Amino acid sequence: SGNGAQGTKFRISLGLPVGAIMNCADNSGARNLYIIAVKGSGSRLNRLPAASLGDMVMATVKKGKPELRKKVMPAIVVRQAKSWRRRDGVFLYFEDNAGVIANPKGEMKGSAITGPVGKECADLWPRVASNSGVVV
Amino acid sequence: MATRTQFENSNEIGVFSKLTNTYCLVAVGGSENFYSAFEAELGDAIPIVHTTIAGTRIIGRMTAGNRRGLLVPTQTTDQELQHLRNSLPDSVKIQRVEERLSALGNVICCNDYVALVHPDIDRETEELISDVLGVEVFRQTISGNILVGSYCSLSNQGGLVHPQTSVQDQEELSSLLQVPLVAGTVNRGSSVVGAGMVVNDYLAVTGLDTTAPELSVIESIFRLQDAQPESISGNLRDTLIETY
Amino acid sequence: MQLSWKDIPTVAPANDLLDIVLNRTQRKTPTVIRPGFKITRIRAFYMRKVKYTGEGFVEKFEDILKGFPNINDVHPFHRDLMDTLYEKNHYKISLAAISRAKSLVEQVARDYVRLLKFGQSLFQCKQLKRAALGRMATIVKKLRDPLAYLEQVRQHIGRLPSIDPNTRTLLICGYPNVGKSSFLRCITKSDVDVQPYAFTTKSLYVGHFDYKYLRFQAIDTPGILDRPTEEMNNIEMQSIYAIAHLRSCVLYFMDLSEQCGFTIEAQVKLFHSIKPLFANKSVMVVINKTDIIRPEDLDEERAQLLESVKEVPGVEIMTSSCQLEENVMEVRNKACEKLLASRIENKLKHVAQPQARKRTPFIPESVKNLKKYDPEDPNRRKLARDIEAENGGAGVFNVNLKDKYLLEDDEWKNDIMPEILDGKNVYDFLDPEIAAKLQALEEEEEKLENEGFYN
Amino acid sequence: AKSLRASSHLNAKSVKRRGVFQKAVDAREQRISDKLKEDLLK
Amino acid sequence: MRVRKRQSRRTSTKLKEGIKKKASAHRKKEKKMAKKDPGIPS
Amino acid sequence: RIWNELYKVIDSSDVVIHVLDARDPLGTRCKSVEEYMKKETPHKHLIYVLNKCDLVPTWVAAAWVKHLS
Amino acid sequence: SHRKYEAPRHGHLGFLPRKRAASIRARVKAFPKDDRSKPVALTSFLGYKAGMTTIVRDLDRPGSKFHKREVVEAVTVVDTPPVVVVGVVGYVETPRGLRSLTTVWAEHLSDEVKRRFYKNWYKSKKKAFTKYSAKYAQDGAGIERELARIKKYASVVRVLVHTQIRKTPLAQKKAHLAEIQLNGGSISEKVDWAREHFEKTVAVDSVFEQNEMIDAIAVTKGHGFEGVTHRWGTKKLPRKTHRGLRKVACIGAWHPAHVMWSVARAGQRGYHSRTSINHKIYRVGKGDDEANGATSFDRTKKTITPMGGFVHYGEIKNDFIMVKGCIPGNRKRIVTLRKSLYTNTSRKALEEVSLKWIDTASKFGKGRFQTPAEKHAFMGTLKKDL
RNA sequence: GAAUGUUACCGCAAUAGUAAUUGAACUUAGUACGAGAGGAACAGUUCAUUCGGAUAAUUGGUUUUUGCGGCUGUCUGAUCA
RNA sequence: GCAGUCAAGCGUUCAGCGACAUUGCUUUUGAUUCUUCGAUGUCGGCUCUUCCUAUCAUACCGAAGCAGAAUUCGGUAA
RNA sequence: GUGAACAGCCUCUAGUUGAUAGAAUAAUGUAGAUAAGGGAAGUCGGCAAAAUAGAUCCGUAACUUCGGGAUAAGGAUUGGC
RNA sequence: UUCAUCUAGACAGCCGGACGGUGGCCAUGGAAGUCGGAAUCCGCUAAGGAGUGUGUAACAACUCACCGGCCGAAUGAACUA
Ligand SMILES: [Mg+2]
Repeated sequence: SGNGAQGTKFRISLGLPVGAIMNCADNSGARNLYIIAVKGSGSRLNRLPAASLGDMVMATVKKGKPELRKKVMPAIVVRQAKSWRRRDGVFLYFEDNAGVIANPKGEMKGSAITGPVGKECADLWPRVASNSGVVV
Repeated sequence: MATRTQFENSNEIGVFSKLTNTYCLVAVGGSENFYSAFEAELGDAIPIVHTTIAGTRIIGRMTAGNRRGLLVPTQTTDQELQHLRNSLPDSVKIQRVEERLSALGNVICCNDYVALVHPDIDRETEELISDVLGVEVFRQTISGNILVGSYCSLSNQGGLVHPQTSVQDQEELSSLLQVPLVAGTVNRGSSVVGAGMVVNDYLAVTGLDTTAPELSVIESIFRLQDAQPESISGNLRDTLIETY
Repeated sequence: MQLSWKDIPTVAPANDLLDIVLNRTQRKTPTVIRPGFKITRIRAFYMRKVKYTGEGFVEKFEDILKGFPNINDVHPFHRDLMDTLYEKNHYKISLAAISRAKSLVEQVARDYVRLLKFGQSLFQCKQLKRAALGRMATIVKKLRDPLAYLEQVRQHIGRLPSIDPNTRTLLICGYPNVGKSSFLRCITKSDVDVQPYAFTTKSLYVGHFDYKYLRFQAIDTPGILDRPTEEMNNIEMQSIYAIAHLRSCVLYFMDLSEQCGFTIEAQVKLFHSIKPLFANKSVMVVINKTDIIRPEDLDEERAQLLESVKEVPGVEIMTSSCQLEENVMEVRNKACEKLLASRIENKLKHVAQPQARKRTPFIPESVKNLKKYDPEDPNRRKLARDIEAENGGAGVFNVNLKDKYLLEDDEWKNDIMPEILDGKNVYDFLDPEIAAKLQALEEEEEKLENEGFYN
Repeated sequence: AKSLRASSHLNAKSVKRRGVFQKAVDAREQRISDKLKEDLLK
Repeated sequence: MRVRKRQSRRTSTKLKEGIKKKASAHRKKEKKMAKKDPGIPS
Repeated sequence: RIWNELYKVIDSSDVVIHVLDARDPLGTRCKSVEEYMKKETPHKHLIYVLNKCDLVPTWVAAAWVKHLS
Repeated sequence: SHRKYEAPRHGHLGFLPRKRAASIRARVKAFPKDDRSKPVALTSFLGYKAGMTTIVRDLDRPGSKFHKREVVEAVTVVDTPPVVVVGVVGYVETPRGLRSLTTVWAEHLSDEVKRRFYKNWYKSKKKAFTKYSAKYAQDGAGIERELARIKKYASVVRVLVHTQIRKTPLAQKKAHLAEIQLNGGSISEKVDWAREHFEKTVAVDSVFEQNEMIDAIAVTKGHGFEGVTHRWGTKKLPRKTHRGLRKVACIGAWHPAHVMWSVARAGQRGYHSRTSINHKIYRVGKGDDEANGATSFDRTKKTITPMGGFVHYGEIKNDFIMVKGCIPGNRKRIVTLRKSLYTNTSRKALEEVSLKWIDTASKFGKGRFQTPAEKHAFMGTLKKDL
């Protein structure tokens, strides 16, 4: 789970390997986030770290405000786009993967989140749920 | 009066709970410490129900309601709705809503008389909310903040908004809601006032991180303590000036 | 950094540091090389060993340098405290010596690596590596005294108080044993000796308290004597500089009883001498041990000294006693009011209203009749928390949500909803007065049957 | 972390076994014995 | 319990010859370097 | 490798000829090497040369050479 | 060379050799410790893997994020018709392991076990145990003498049972015969219970019940000769490497000059005996109980048989055991149900299950209907109907 | 896989190998400890990284079932095929 | 490393040898390091097995100004 | 016939059924393919695969020896009656 | 092997003294033997060292070098093999 995350997180499909680009889902001005590392990722030979819905990752802003360029900041994935097994008994996926930049404490930078927010991420991140207008 | 409380290790009281003037909702996560914390102030005076919404502990943000009724998102299962209804008296209306938005607690900020809604909320949802809650509905944003349900707290005694609210915006919103408003912070400077605490006409619950000045401001604005209907806020002016 | 520099890394003496570095180099790095190996392999091995030793020494020295607060340009109060305690000149000299030793080690390692890159025999490379190690050992040994002194000063600074000068704080001044420690103990929760001997507190003591929802911290000091500051101990200099640097409002304590054998004239002379430090502090005079003197029963000639003290504009006289601690609250309130007024005056250098645009607050009668919960009352509520505790505590007790939820009859409270019946789940069909719709459908079926719809 | 051969964890598990853990298995076996006898009584 | 390796005690006659030569050299070196009563017991 | 080659050529050259860019000769002066040249090897002339003068105004190059001479 | 990189090895060295199982029916290596205080009971049972199905149940687990939620998880359905004891085996503790003293048969072996003693059953004259059965003659002293000998010296008692193959939809007519250890004190009572159970049938309900933790042992799925790439998970070589790419490229080194047993070479995969423990039992369905697939919620008169029957299996008509997860071995394979061998009442096992709904839709294709009635109601009347 | 009278069933085990590893969520906790900053630990719980053994419940991928339906050129006179 | 002092001791017969310590060596105010000067010979990587502790972490302990948190060294530990 | 075409495929006259075969479809290979999410993070190195491919229309830059770049580039359609 | 103490009670074990000039001179907030610097003078003994160590702010108190009282006889120190 790591710092900021509340409670335990059940494993889901990892659809965001390191180096993946996901559209920004917050009004902070960023367009897309380039993932360079995954927080809490496992250590294994030749295995590329991968993120998932609700995971905290460090990503750089490839496009958007110039002030946000050249610096890597933590981010929380709100969409994955890869089917994952929900314990309710249904496989679901989002139209496009997306994430929101956040501080190490999980606080949200943007005042609003655009598009649907995954249920797992909202439950695991109280601030994301508070800043999410649409869940699932 | 105002009482400090915390979730497992989260100061966002409003995320995992929803307190009204006649009923309270809490999450079933972990243990009954949150339930016991609420009981220590409300006891058995009003029902306290352990309930989940869409299988999550964020029922506070997912649901919005008042003394007259409660609203739940479309994602709520029928079992949860039935449990909530059975745990609540018939005097509290319960009905599911169908719209693009799902975060009713973040999309709707309302009290027993006046309600604020997201500007993009559909006409049918607005009409249903008005009919169920018996409250006036207005399209507004708190100083450009579209999430009225998360960045503002409202009650019949008073309301609280995030510190970035402009003075003109505060004046307009106070007149529209017919209640006093004060720009402040909760949980040691947290800007999400609507998620960091819950409040009603006679009880307020906030995170442990809430500093003494913030708790005093909340008490003064929401008129919890006896003989403190913002009257003592005048004395708090010097304290705020010194701290600020 | 500031505010309790407690995280300084412990530094071992020169001998211990050298032993640790040598042991780490011998253990972590390989130690087996043979003459039959190529000269390149031996050269690489010895160069790697020398580089590892140099890197370890450099890392240790860098950690020691970084850990310390960098006394220069930290803060006048903290800088002066460090100067008075650790002899800032010697402290800076020792840290500069450590930095110089680090650079010397770096240069030695680089030069020896360059020399060894041209090694031609196993013995030559071994001798060069031994020479580099010996040079590093001698450099470390030359650091004997500074490391020992720095260990002690690091311990002391880690154990020093951490006061914020920018915050609103109180300060107690007066002769030793006048009651400064007693006042600090009574006003705020703190651990300070209250013995009557000459110098009870040998350093500064800090205690926090809250007034009007504002955080305040009280500072106690050993005190000062009537010396003209030409000759003075570091203990008195600490108090003098704490008064000088800190914006805190200072309170001058006095004892009119036979105790504190510096008479009232001596106390007034000390107050007059320290007056220059009292210009901007908004000082207040506190007469302690009032329980045994009651200055109202004081000679007029002696009260002349109190009047002369009062001649200063911003001073005021307060009465308090250790046994009668009730006056401590009044003194605290007066000091807090003065400090807040001064800060508000220096700072300058709101709610909305409905306006009328019926709605009134609503409280259920049960809440009005509800009784306040008492955690220490044996007859308090059941405490569903305690109910879970008696059933195994958190993570074991299973809460039956059906226990409390309301239903028309408790006789069917522990029932189950089928939720499904061969498709078209029950919840969809759940609706009161099913009999009316069923009867209407039956009437429609009866009409169809006699109409010949089903041939 | 502690392995299976961790003495403290093994002692805690043993104490739990002496707790209601073993009583549950005893009750299960007692219930099974009734059906075993019924298999012949029938 | 997990005993480590033990040094072999085999003669390894190569070492025999090496030590013999070393001792022969050492005796000559000592010889070359050489050139350069308790009373009544109690 | 590049710094080693620089030192090798410096030690193997009786005279060192330093080229400069007329656009920004001062920024390209790289004083670090010149101090070592002056200190350790006084006998090395270390002569400057203003290159790329054809890409700058004539008065600019004239002023540069006047101020650097 | 220290490999410059430390990584875990491929495969488990404790499961070697990776060879085919000795027999289709895996033999139990160990049995639960005999509790002298407890009454006599059967320590295991023999069943046949019928298939798998989906189950949704409200999970009661304090402290978990899924408390009071319906978590969907897989279960295995094993056909387990009542078993009949046809003998008893006595073992005497010797300095060289347990040794079989003698065995007694119950005067009457079923044709199913008679087939087990012959390969060409139809050609055989069927000269069955008749001679030994004649030992039950007027006096029958031999049987009583053997029973007394077992009582005198046997330290543990194991009963001989065989599954009612004829009750199984399996095409084969030969049944499986295996021993099951008897627990409880008074070893004389063990043989007395065995004798009273001679020729009698024991149902699974008298051995296992709902929420009981059991360990399943069976022969794993066989796949024949398999490449080292899948047999051990070896990393594939980049492309078109000489001598192929789906193999371990480096097999040895200068020293030692021999291939180590741990190099994880290619070989037979599957068909190896495996032991799986801590399998939670979710449903114990009676053979004669109609609507076996009906829970307290569904309450629909439907059995657990999937529409069109189980894939590569029949139309289960008798008692069956439902256990969560999966069990090694293919459908139609005999699987032995064994106790946990220890107190496995961890809160995972102590928690009581409550199935909200049982999946009975066709596993043959993308079945969408649970029962034919639902299919007819949805699709309605067809051309052939009228 | 022959050989130990033969076939078959059920077994014991000398011997060889072995394994699981680590982190975090509550409770205990904002309690001991603290002037404040802050922050313990055991027992009971719940998840998670890596590794090992199984199985396709459900989802994805794979198609020579060439199973079904469609499309270009061309041939069987046209259609079907 | 070289150049010196002292001797617990050995001792041309007890003048000479000599252990542990010790002085000179290679900008005192954390300031800088903008030197980084010739390896005549390769090293560095894909799959993968084992072994050593001279132990990075997990496990169990002692000593450290170890109030807590946190950190340093040491003992066993592959 | 299809088709810009002596481009690829089918058929007509004409010429052949010649390449040791039978029974399964284990691992590893020879030749050709498909793939959930990321899209070069693998490798010394985009090594190999893949991607646009014909026709019609809009439109086409730096440079230049003014001849070229050019099918630059960047975009919209293609079936049957 | 070489040196020491010894029924003028050997070593080690238990109890008492361990004084008075005196709290000796410099600094001192506090420095009484035991934070630091020069002295480290003299009386009564069987003995008391301007103090061997623990601890107090300061003494106080405990304790050691020695001596004294109880038992009694070998004991202690440095080296060689
Ligand atoms: Mg005092």
